[PDB]
Amino acid sequence: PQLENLLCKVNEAAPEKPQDDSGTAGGISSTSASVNRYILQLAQEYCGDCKNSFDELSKIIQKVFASRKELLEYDLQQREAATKSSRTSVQPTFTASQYRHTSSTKCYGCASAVTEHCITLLRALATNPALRHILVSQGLIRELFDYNLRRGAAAMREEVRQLMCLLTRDNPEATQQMNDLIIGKVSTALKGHWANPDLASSLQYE
Amino acid sequence: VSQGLIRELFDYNLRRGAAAMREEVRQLMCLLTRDNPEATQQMNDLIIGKVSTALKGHWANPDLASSLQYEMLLLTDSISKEDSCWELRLRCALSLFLMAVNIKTPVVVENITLMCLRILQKLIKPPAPTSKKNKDVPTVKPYCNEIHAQAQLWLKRDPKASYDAWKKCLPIRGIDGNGKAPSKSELRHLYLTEKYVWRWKQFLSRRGKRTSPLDLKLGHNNWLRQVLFTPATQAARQAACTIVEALATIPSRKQQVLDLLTSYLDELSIAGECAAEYLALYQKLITSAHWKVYLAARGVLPYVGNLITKEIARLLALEEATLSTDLQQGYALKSLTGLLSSFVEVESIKRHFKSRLVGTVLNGYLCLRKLVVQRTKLIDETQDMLLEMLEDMTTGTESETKAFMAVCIETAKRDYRTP
Amino acid sequence: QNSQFLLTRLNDPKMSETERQSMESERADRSLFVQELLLSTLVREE
Amino acid sequence: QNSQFLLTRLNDPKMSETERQSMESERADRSLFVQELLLSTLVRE
Amino acid sequence: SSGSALQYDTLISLMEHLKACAEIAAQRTINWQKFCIKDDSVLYFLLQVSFLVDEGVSPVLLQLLSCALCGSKVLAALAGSQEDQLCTALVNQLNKFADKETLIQFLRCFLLESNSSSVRWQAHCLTLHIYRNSSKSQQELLLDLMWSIWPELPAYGRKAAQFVDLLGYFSLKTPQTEKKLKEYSQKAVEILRTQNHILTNHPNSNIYNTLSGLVEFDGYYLESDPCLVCNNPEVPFCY
Amino acid sequence: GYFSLKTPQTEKKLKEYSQKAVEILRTQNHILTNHPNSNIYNTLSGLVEFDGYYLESDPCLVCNNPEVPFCY
Amino acid sequence: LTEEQIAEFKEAFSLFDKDGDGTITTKELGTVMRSLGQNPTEAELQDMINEVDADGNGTIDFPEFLTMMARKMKDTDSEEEIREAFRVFDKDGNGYISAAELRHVMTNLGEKLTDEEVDEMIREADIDGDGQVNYEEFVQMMTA
Ligand SMILES: [Ca+2]
Ligand SMILES: [Ca+2]
Ligand SMILES: [Zn+2]
Repeated sequence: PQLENLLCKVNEAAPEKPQDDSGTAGGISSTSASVNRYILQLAQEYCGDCKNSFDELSKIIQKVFASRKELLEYDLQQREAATKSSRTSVQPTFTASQYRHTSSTKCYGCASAVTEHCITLLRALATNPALRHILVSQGLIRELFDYNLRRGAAAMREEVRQLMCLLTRDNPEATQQMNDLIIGKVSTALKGHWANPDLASSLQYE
Repeated sequence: VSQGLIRELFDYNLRRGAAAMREEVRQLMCLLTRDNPEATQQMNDLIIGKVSTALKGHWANPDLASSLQYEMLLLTDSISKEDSCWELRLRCALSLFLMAVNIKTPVVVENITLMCLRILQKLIKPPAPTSKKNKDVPTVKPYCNEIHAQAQLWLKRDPKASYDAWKKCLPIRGIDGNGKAPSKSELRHLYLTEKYVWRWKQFLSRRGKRTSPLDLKLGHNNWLRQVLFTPATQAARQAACTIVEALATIPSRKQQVLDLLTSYLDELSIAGECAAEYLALYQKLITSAHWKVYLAARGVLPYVGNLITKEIARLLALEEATLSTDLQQGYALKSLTGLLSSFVEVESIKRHFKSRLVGTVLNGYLCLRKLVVQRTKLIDETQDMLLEMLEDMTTGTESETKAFMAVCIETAKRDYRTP
Repeated sequence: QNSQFLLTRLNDPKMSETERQSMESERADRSLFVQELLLSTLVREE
Repeated sequence: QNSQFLLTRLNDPKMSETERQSMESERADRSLFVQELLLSTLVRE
Repeated sequence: SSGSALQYDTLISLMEHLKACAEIAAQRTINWQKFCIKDDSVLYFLLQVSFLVDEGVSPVLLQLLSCALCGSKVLAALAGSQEDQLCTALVNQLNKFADKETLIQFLRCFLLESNSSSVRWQAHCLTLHIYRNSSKSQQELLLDLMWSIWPELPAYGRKAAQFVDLLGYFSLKTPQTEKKLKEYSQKAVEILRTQNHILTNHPNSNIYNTLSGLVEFDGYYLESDPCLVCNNPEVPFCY
Repeated sequence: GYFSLKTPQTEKKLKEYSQKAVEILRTQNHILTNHPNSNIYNTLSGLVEFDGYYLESDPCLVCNNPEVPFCY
Repeated sequence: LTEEQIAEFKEAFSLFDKDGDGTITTKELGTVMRSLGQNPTEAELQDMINEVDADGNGTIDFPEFLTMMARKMKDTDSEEEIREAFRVFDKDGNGYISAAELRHVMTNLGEKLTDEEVDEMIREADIDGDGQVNYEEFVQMMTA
């Protein structure tokens, strides 16, 4: 909730004049002191406190997983020993039965990693002209424009832009669609530039 | 306002300057629209258009935070004031709320749906009275079986549905009186006159010469549940819980919202720990054994028993997977078992449902005892509660007991340890 | 303190007892109207 | 170094001399077209 | 017949012998290749064993498989004609023995579930040479198996990187019919749409987007049931 | 402001005063919107809390030069 | 009445069967009716609670509750009491209900309607147009 709240304040982007608090125990340089207090508060709350708590939780989760694995192995050995006069030739399920290294569902992180893998695979496929036309017919350009253009690491964003450029190579219908999308977005952002200065965030990318 | 100050302030001065200057600009706009249909209507329409275009872009723009943000703080400041134009402001609020709830995107929820829910909550739950010796929130009393207001028509600016017309429709509360007067005959008389006056209006409406009232009936899959499980923010869930608790003022509306919630019960199992606020609301609404018995009559006990059985079966089918540890593993199970224990804590329901709950409690406890690797503290508490409930159900007449023993036989029929 | 600025001092709270009762009744009626509005919003479209 | 990943290594530059001349002529003609386009944009209505 | 896990000393003796074989194969590759062309059961059984070992023994078994399968001309290049003929004979023998189930199994086990990038790269090289030295039918079959594993990718996260590489390469290297080309494209775009919808509707997607905008950070510290992939790193050994 | 709302005044001059106020507001709003480094100041106010506008041509003697405080 | 229904009835009756101070049993039974699937108006509830005062705490038996519901059941129609209605609606000892006593009934209920609304109501009820309503026309409306 604290991060939820500090983020709200930071989004307001208020120019609260520098507050020179009497307490100077922390070594805050003029530039850092002039940084938005909420920004610094967010950085301390998430990178400091949330990261420390998450590291502690991950260590505890790994130790719990190791304990569960040892207990399960002991139970497997005991039931196998108690299953005398009965032998099942397991194959190749030995893996499925005991090893049981997998990403939990709804994991923003590894979900974004899978998205990056999808971008890499699509950049590979788009090279083949027939595959490129098929992907354009699927509707890949609009998906990449709406979702993958603005999210991910900057290298991933540039890879998405290259993928779209590849999809629109020597393809009048494809290039036309991307151009129409860009024109629409740019004209909408020109219909409120004075009203709302969020034009720089998207129009720049387009 | 005639100069065009509202549009200038909206376009330019709402977002630039120090935060104190922004709040002063918002107050200035609220003043300009105070008791001024023209001005208030214009500002409300501007807010509507802006929020609507940002909802048409939410999927392509993740910066919704900064945009709808300042315009919705303006709505909330405008509706916080009390002018004679509250109607149009409430209309804008409801419209934006519905549009954003139709959206599950957190950015959209946490901004639009959250401020809209807060506006609706501050309207439904007015500030505590200052005079009238701080009287309870309960001049017009609603019809027991009907909703005399309309939402689809009111949002469409129809003069047929409005605060004036609606308030005209319902009778004045007036004074019941008859403090020392039994008025036994007068009671039957008023019964007859009320019944056939409502019949007169109902027939006049089916002929089509009068506006059609609405029937107190819900679909069981409405925005209620949409805001109820939002994992996006706890503030939206708390606001929805407050709204539903305040909708529960009237006993018939209490019945209807209780049916809605006991239908949403499945979404508790689906959402896990996100449904804590809904659980608190539901237990608060049924704190009286009166409504516990009502829900038991409707068949809530088999529903919760089946939900507990399904959750325990999911855990059993889940221990065949990795040792993946989940912090909120068993919150739904523990909460469903707590609900069942709360219902059983009423004697009559226990009497009538011991023979029907013994089987499901036995099956659940036996299946929970099988858990070794996935056994969580919450699972242990659930198993202890099931044991206590079973012991509480073992107690009974030899007949009921022998019947419970017959159940035990079927449970064993359904492994050298568990039996 | 802040009393030097005439414009800021302008805001004058004033609210009377019978008008207190009337305003509180208005708040209660508006709350009831919004309750009916949301309940009619939830009504199944059948 | 970066040669482990086959997909990244895929990009193959290849450009021939007569096709160099043709492409350079195409660039020059496109530049001239854009010059005429902007000059016609500046023309007085 | 017995499940659970193998004794540590059994793994020790296994590793002694397999290190001896790895030493033989590395310094002298043709010897190993011809021994396994005399004994195909050796080649298939080494993979099948690499199933039922710990991740400690897996590098050596994969090294043996790569030395037999991809010789050591390429192995050193990564770090005469009769030799490559033996390599092709060995991969053909493996494809004759290895059914699609075991192929699927080790391909997900080492390319996807390895958790050790070094083993994942060994499996990448091994599968790449398997596909290269295979004929058209086995090439199509391998490509189909990996496209069958493709929908299960979201469960492995970053680990999948090497896997995806091969997939993409193979998908553009094998001459393939229009029908299966469309099927592969549909699978890829479907996974992309699913992940995009997941990220868009994720409960704390707004928080992560805003923090990525403002504050520098490496991991997503506020995550329920932390992914055993994103969170668990390949802890490196150190002096 | 006080005087404008304290003196009983004719509708004509009330409209004139309102027009003057809104005209000054429109002029300042257009100046701020089209200001050469308006984007820079807006973004910096968003990110870094800054007391004054350090990048200003011909710093108005009124802004940059404030009353110096007498001290011991 | 099919057993299926008398059964639901006993069922709920029982589930709510509880005792206490005042007349809980009456309240418990009003909640039974609403639980059964029939929601009476607050007025109907008060009337039935009074229409049962045999013993302390409004003692109600299952047969007694069956008798209570058998009177109105689904409250679909009650000519004997539409008649009772005309007797109450038509006041001033007249043979035809008038707008005056109609608005009197409305105020006794607590509803305030403008004479214009009262005129609309009486124009709707009257069929021949004599300016009055016999049981005939009362029925007309209540049945339509
Ligand atoms: Ca009369
Ligand atoms: Ca007549
Ligand atoms: Zn993960």
